[PDB]
Amino acid sequence: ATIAQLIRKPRKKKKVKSKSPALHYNLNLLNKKVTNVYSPLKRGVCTRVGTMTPKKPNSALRKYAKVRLTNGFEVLTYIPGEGHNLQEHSVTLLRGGRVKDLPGVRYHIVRGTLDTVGVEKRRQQRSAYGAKKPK
Amino acid sequence: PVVALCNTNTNPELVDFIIPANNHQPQSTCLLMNLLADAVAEAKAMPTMFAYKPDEEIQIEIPQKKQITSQRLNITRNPEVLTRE
Amino acid sequence: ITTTKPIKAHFDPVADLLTKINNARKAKLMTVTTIASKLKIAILEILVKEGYLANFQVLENKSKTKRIVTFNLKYTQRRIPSINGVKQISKPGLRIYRPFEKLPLVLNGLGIAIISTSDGVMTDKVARLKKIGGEILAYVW
RNA sequence: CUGCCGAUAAGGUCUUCAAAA
RNA sequence: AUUGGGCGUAAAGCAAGCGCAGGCGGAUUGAAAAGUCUGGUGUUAAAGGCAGCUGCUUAACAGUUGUAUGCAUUGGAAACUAUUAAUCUAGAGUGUGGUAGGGAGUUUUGGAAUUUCAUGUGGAGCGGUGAAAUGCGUAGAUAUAUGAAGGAACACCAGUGGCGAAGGCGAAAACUUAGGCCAUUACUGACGCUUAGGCUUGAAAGUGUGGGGAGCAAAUAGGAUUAGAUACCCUAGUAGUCCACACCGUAAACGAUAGAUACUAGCUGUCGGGGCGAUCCCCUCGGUAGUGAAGUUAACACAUUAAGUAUCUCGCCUGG
Ligand SMILES: [Mg+2]
Ligand SMILES: [Mg+2]
Ligand SMILES: [Mg+2]
Ligand SMILES: [Mg+2]
Ligand SMILES: [Mg+2]
Ligand SMILES: [Mg+2]
Ligand SMILES: [Mg+2]
Ligand SMILES: [Mg+2]
Ligand SMILES: [Mg+2]
Ligand SMILES: [Mg+2]
Ligand SMILES: [Mg+2]
Ligand SMILES: [Mg+2]
Ligand SMILES: [Mg+2]
Ligand SMILES: [Mg+2]
Ligand SMILES: [Mg+2]
Ligand SMILES: [Mg+2]
Ligand SMILES: [Mg+2]
Ligand SMILES: [Mg+2]
Repeated sequence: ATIAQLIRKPRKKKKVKSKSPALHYNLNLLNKKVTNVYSPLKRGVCTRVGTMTPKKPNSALRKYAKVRLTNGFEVLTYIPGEGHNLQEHSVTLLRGGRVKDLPGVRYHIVRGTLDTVGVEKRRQQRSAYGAKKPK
Repeated sequence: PVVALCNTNTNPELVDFIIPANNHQPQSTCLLMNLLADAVAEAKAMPTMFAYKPDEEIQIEIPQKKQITSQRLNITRNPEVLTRE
Repeated sequence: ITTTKPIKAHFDPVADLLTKINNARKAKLMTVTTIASKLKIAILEILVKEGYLANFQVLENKSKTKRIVTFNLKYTQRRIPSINGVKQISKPGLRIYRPFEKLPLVLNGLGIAIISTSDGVMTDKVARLKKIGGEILAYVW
């Protein structure tokens, strides 16, 4: 614009927002305050399992889940794989992501880590789904 | 190379050997056109017509169909491009 | 020398001359006139030394109260100028002051940079020779 | 020379390639 | 996007103006030296940074020497900016002399036309529509002739036009009043541009109080059309449209283009002042239009009244 104009009102940069906000909130519990500390992946507990329908092009039945994390945020996390052991009440170790078919889902469950079982009958790209090397 | 007899309404950039002259008079044009033809005929070794010549042999007539009128008129044949709505 | 038209000039003295030169070059005009000031007079003197303009004459009125400088551009036989592009650095408002270590080189020395350090306007090469810098008026190439 | 005159389920092909003759 | 972006049609020029503080700013002379440049000294801890070398089997790594950046003080330079002391008129104003306007407000005045009423003539429809029907009419309608009352708006002139910053301004007159164009051998002598905040004005609709109400018509009633019609058509019809005083402050308030300054081909119109003197036409200085090259643009297009070459200032934009 103008040197004088920018001297008065400087250039304010646009902000940046995260893609997995619920994974960066830590509740201390002794004081009950929420601070913003980034963490790659977080543990939660599921509340309601079921299926959802993709947006438009895709047509299928995708298994969702309403998991409450160690914090106090309830996030719908897709169970990435074919077959699950979730029983409405269970513990899961969510990670980052964003399934494009289901609107609102922005997290994935790390498979074969804690209570959730691995994905057997898989020999390709196993390191990601969590299956013991056939050997 | 292109030579031309510009007549005040020409872009001088396009022409190379500009020859300031008329273009509307059936006498000036013929005199100049024969002059370029006269150069060609002398180079080709045939006798000249108007160039390097005295008064009596340059004389030319004004075609049919006081002084000659080199006025540009007929402006009424330029109305506004059909528009309006 | 006599005139017929009123002579006006802009309030900002470097770009006024710069606009005159650039418009004349683009429009193929040769002789232009403007009001005369000592900063403007000095920059024109170094320009003719660098060979960008042909002549530069400063004139005064019959009363000694006004002076106007009327300069002409140096066109070649085929009518293409010697100036290619002009750009002003120390514009009004934001004045540019650069030390000697940061003295610019315009087009690897092809163009000339006008710098008025302490002894009036001065070319970039001679400014480098004296190892002294200062106000930078305009880029001419 | 001016009546009236409304609607039409979802997702979809088709350009493989100029290296060259 | 300081380096390094944009605001006509893609996001973005406030509706316009009067404008303090701020930013910028004509020419010349003198001084000082706050910015600006440069020399000397001090310091900017060590590790890290970059270059070289050594040592670990070479490397990673460790050590080693070199390597800036800024601040303060002191000594000089005087081109530009800033400060101060003064001079000049070309910027901008003032006066005299020419001069064009629907520029505004206040107070009066005028004629057609519609409606209603009064008085005659007259005798069956009028009205309305795509076609009709509500409706009006033997209580004499429509029509025709005269008169009276009242309100609203000002045909023709009227424009390939004028004025105002914008909204806007068009029957006639009086009073008050604003700005503008041209020529200046006159005068002041930079007093100028922009403007955050502030103030003023600001189409129509709407509000409050009191008047006014001819015509028209949101809301409403009825008749049509329609599958339905709370709409398009028709007949009625209140608020409102009008005036005075108080508010509201929004419009596609558009040239979708902020203001100021200097420069850049030309041609055709038209308006005003000035020069000549029948007009007509020629020249000069300005306002308002069309065409048009360099130039700009993504293209459409702009093009001396810029969206072109540049500077100053303000406002605004950052995917849906
Ligand atoms: Mg029908
Ligand atoms: Mg951009
Ligand atoms: Mg827009
Ligand atoms: Mg505007
Ligand atoms: Mg706007
Ligand atoms: Mg003003
Ligand atoms: Mg001020
Ligand atoms: Mg100056
Ligand atoms: Mg250190
Ligand atoms: Mg080390
Ligand atoms: Mg009457
Ligand atoms: Mg109103
Ligand atoms: Mg009804
Ligand atoms: Mg009616
Ligand atoms: Mg009302
Ligand atoms: Mg608005
Ligand atoms: Mg055009
Ligand atoms: Mg958003």
